[PDB]
Amino acid sequence: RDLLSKFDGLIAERQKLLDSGVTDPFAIVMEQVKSPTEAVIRGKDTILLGTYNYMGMTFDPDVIAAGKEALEKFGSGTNGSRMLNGTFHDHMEVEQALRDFYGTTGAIVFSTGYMANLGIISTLAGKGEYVILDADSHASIYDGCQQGNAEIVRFRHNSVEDLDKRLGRLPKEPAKLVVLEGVYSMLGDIAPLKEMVAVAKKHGAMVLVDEAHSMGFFGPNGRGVYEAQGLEGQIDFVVGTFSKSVGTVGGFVVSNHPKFEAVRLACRPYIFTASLPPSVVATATTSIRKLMTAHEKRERLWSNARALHGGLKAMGFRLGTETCDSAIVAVMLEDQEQAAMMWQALLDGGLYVNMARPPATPAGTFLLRCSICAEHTPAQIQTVLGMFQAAGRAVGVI
Amino acid sequence: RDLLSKFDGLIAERQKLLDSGVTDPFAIVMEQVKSPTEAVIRGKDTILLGTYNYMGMTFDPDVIAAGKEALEKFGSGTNGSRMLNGTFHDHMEVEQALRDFYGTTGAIVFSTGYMANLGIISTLAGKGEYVILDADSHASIYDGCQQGNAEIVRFRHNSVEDLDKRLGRLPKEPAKLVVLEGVYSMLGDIAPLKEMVAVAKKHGAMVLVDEAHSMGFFGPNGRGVYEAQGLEGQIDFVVGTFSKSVGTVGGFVVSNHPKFEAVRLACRPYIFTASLPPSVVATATTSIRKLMTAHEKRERLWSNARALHGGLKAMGFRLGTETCDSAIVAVMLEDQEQAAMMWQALLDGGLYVNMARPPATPAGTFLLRCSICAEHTPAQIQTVLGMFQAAGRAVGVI
Ligand SMILES: Cc1ncc(COP(=O)(O)O)c(CN[C@@H](CO)C(=O)O)c1O
Ligand SMILES: Cc1ncc(COP(=O)(O)O)c(CN[C@@H](CO)C(=O)O)c1O
Repeated sequence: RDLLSKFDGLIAERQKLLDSGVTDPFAIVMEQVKSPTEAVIRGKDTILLGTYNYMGMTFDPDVIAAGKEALEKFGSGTNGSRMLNGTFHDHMEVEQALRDFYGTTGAIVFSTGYMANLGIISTLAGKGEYVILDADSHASIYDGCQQGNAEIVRFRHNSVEDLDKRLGRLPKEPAKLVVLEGVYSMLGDIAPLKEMVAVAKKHGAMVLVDEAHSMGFFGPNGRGVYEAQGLEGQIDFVVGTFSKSVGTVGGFVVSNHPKFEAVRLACRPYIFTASLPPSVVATATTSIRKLMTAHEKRERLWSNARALHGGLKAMGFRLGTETCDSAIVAVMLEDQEQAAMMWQALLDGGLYVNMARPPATPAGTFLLRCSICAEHTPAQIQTVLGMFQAAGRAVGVI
Repeated sequence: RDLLSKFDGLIAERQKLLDSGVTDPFAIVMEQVKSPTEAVIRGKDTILLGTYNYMGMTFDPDVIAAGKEALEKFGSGTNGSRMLNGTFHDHMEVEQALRDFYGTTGAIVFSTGYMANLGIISTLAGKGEYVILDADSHASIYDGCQQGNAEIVRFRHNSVEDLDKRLGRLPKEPAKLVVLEGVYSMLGDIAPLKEMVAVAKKHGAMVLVDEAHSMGFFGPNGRGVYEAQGLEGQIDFVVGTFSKSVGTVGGFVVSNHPKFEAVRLACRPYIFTASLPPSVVATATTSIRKLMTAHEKRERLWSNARALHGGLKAMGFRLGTETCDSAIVAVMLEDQEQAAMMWQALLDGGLYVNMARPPATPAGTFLLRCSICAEHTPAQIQTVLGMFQAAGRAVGVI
């Protein structure tokens, strides 16, 4: 045995999945991507319904032009830390775009969303302090807790009551960070932020909200679930990513706290990595600024989401949410075999959705996840519904 | 007090540095970048000698063309995990380029170099296993140790003897990972890998070598210090980055271990982050493949390094290394004031080098770090030497 012997179980599990005759759902290659909604997968034209490209920004002509210009003018990379040689014109641009987007004085960009959560959580809360998080928080939030030296307190999934009880049992004096998400990505349901934030404040805690799955399409300014629920000016830190609505890679944290900039002085995942390529921060800047006034896209996205959610529910699918509360629609299935057969029938028929990842999914839960795009046409949505009807009936789900 | 009160000391320290009248060395903005060797900083044309762009690939015409084409054909981002919707044509291309570059069957690309170290170390070595690392290892290697649940064993900087003693005191049965770097980035000196690897193997340990600061210009195939020292076929895992010789963002690990691919099934920093934008992996692919035969660049780089190292030593500067052993030249100074005055005089005279970062530098050590580029001309190197002579004499360093 050696260091890789520990993976023998996972290897056997993947082979067991493949023994069923399905395409490996975790090795899909997009050979060509024609648009935000169309790709070629396994030599077949396929509608994309599992890409989390909520506002279709990845093919926006202004976004693409900004990226090409940045490559030409500034080259392919910075090769350095933001603290040394890695801050170019476009890095200053992208941080100001975020300040303008969120109405904050502070904005710190990280090289990935994962690293923003890893770094902000492990840097803000130290030894003798507390991080209080939802039991089903994103992996990056859990990894930030592991990276730090704080006391970690999980509360039962989606319970305002359990947050309140768990917070209330902690000592009063030490500083505390409550970490919440606006939209939770497994089922696409929304957090009761208004109520949870009131509880956090009662107990003197600071609040961090991850708005990765809401940017550009929740709240009057598209700032997130917290804005939609009336919490403008009440959230200490908002963490987000460039890899959803914005359409590239990178992470960020925004805040009005007067000492917020000091995070750059301490945060290891900010300091000890190369800054993003000029093209990446240029595309992000342009996308973020367009997202401030992308009203037609926002309306199309929600229209499409309501149509898909309403249609699948009407057909008899069991969904992760009773009402259409985000741009994620989760279809719940009875076993791994049913999920596999459904996913394959959809793929073979020309539709890509996500199969739940075993590392992300609790045992005994089986689903497919759909993500709506502002650039889906009403026609594509009806085509998708017809494909779900055909596959669902053929597999015996409905 | 709140969660940011812990930064009050760091804030005061930065202000103390600024009280000296220097430009903030940790807030430099590259307003324009004309080439790998020239920028506009504070409205002034400046020679770049602190960018770690060893092979000048960031402005290579093939590299830039590949990036622009990828933006046009595939859009600005993938918006998803490699395990789901994030594997495009160009991700498969970049992993094959690495296999060809290193002569390995295995290659896993991560969204940053930092995340490659974080993930590979925390995933390979589990509870009851050991990670044995040099005391002065890169922050990302230390952070990977923190992220995992292994026993961490540091050995005294640059000691084959201490590695041997520390390893020998551990129980024989548990699996062990020895982590080394080829070139250490603080002083630009080289590790005695041949001897350290023989020690690791005597004790039955697996070896990971970080070749971030050697790719493309050490060894017959440019694979790194390990190749230069005759260790081809003896290193279990090689970790690297795209942010130095390659010229963009991203991380990687390569290996011939038959179970290596299984890392994709387990590694949280691989799974739970968006894959790199098409343009980024296209630029990396093109750069990596060009680096396989970039002999003129490699010769220019080493010629320039020897000229700079030899010239600064000749003038009376105290350097971090007695002989020119890498493309990093560290100039050692007596105190923070001397380092500050030197750095400012160089900047005002039209040269950018790095001031040592306080988070990276041990107390009582003060240096400036120069990084050579294959695209520096002999003329620029002599200009740089003249600037060091003028600044060094004016400040009293020489
Ligand atoms: C030996 C070594 N290994 C790994 C990394 C991380 O690579 P990344 O910067 O591409 O994430 C670095 C980064 N080094 C630079 C950032 O690019 C730094 O300021 O620390 C490194 O020096
Ligand atoms: C709520 C939340 N917060 C943070 C992140 C990390 O952002 P990044 O993917 O841009 O690093 C994700 C990533 N989510 C995707 C990868 O992009 C995943 O497969 O998990 C997220 O869902």
